[PDB]
Amino acid sequence: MPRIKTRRSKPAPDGFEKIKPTLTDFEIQLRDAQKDKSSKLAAKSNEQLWEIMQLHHQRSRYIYTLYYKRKAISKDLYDWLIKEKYADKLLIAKWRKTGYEKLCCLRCIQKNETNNGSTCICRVPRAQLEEEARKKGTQVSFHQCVHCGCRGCASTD
Amino acid sequence: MTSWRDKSAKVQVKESELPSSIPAQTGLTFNIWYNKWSQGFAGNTRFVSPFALQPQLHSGKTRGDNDGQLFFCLFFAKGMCCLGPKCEYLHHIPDEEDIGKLALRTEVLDCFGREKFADYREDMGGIGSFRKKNKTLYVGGIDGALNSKHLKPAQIESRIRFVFSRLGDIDRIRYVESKNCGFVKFKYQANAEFAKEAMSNQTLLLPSDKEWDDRREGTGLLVKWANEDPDPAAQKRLQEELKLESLNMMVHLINNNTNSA
Amino acid sequence: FTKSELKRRRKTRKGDGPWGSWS
Amino acid sequence: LYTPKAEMPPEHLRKIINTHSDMASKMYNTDKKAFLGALKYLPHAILKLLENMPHPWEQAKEVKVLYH
Amino acid sequence: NIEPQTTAKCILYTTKGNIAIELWAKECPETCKRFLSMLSDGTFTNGEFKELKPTQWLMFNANSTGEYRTVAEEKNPRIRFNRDGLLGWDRRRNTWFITVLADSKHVLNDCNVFGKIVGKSIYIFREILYPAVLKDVEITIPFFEDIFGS
Amino acid sequence: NELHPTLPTNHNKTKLLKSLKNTKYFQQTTIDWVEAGLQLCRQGHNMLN
Amino acid sequence: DDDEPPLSYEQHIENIEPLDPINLPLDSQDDEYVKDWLYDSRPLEEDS
Ligand SMILES: [Zn+2]
Ligand SMILES: [Zn+2]
Ligand SMILES: [Zn+2]
Ligand SMILES: [Zn+2]
Repeated sequence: MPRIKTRRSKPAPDGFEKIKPTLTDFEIQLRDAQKDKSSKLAAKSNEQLWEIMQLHHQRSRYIYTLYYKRKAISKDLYDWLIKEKYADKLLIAKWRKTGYEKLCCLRCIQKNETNNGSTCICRVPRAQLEEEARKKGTQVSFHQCVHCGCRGCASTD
Repeated sequence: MTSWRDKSAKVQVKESELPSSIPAQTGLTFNIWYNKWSQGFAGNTRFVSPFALQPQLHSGKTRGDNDGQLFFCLFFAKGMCCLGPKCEYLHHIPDEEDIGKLALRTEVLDCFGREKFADYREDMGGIGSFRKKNKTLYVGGIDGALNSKHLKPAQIESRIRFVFSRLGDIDRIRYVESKNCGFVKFKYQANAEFAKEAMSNQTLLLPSDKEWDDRREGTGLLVKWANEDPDPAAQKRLQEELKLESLNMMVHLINNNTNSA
Repeated sequence: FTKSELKRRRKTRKGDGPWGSWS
Repeated sequence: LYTPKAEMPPEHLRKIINTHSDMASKMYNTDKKAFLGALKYLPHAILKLLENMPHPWEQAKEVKVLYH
Repeated sequence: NIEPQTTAKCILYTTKGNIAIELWAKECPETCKRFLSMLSDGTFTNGEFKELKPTQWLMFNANSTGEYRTVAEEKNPRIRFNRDGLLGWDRRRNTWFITVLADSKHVLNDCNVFGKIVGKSIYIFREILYPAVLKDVEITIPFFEDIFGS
Repeated sequence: NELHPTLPTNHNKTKLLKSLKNTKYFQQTTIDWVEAGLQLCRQGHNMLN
Repeated sequence: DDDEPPLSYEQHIENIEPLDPINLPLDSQDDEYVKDWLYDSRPLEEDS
């Protein structure tokens, strides 16, 4: 029941046909992303992986707004879309929290993985990174987060 | 400034135009650990570069400029960089402003950021030494660069002078016909390091030089380091410039004692 | 910093979301 | 502290394995040394694959994995 | 042979002899609709063998199905160019592609691998090694029951 | 087997796969079993080559 | 074949529908207590 339809898979509920054209359009953008473009550069190669983290994030904001913001789908369709692995359950669970409404991924708040026990730089608000920049006179030595290619996922931002 | 400070740096080579990481065909089977061809004999596998640096056309501002990067793109020196304005290294020729920021680091590194070594090499190849500041570049392979046509030794000297002139302050050039060797000395170490990468495995012949269609078949002009100068006029001149730069830091080594008191 | 100043700046970044580029 | 592991997209593992088909660039020199470090742990991965095999009444099985 | 199970058969009647042909219609739905339509609409009939490319391919029946448009590219890497007698499909307007004996992989990922020749009539195809023309067409097995002829 | 029992030792709770998921270098996902086994065929053929 | 590289999942395998597995047809009367959940992977996983 995660991804391919088997006999143990339950039939889809009512509102799935109206959301299915957008979910098919995310699905074919991942297939172009999965394939290897033969890239010599190390900086181009993780740039391809950032497209996968973004395409994953956007399809989960799609199902999140349909149920928690617009209420356009029944809960029986939402429980089906979680079990059939359309929407990332643990990512939606942070989006419900306060301060985490626009979080890019779960790997960027995971403190144990960092050298310093900190969050990712993409979690720091753009007002604050501009401030110590004014101390130095140099703008920003930060463009994209190494694990996501996130330009800053903070709430105020 | 007119070339560099106003522009953004352009893309010399597209990523689909970048050459294959596999070398051509040397032996029978390709080794996938060392990335070489095995089981046979190699056939003098050097080749000329299909690309080159265009100082005024390709220089411009980069993302290394906005971040405070000290070092220069080595693929920009080769004429190969595919990032353009996205690249984290500087796309312009080293100058007296940036070389002043390469002061503590340049003792052990080069202008591209590569560590130097104690011994030189048996053939005076790629990177320099942290024992000797060598500002002179040897030029060889001039027969292979000109694609085996003949020229007079006075005219060879000028064709070396022009292409090396753009790459920085050229101290002196003295082409030798007895040994087909160019000894090109610069003002700075950082411009010798830039020019060594930039004109290595290139062609000397100009687009009007009647062999511009056929120039890729060559080997290019070798650019290694230059040994000590054996004629005694320059050795006394070496002794002179050793003494006068010594006294310059005889001044400052009693100023920081004067600060100490 | 005020909330109305924050709402005007998040419209300046281009790509509509956390991959929205500054400058 | 201790937050548990981030569950990642299954497309992230696919793309990394499709990238490592042809390692001719010099960017792959450290990863080649990681393939030789992994060789010590290969009979452990074989045991986890073979004990989690599908039984004849099920069509497909989904399993949690851990990948370098 | 890792190739899938074929689904649609169309016997060609040339002047040299009968070319029996089988097609992959599930794995390649679009190029069957450009093929099985133009057989029954007659636009393939009296088509000369146009251009032989030695060791690469030979080309015939170049005329165009509908609106002079292209074909949506579909590839299965179970279906590759490794043999002779494999039908292909050029990216140009509605034009066939029959592979020779050298069977190179340089023509792959640039054309659409589409169908085979049933092995009795590969010897008729090897007679070409005054071009041949297409007289009659009989579609013995249509996979597209619904779309074709409706 | 009944005549020569080999008893487990109580100290050994270290467990290779748990100490390996502590580091940065390993991540989790969920995939098909046939996909996981086809990966390990590709991966082990790289190591031996 | 010995020369064939081990074939890729998402291109060759993921789009095909699976065949049926081995199930015995349960009696509608005798097997009333088991026949809803017998052939599940982790059969009664979602019961308290
Ligand atoms: Zn992230
Ligand atoms: Zn981050
Ligand atoms: Zn982020
Ligand atoms: Zn560059």
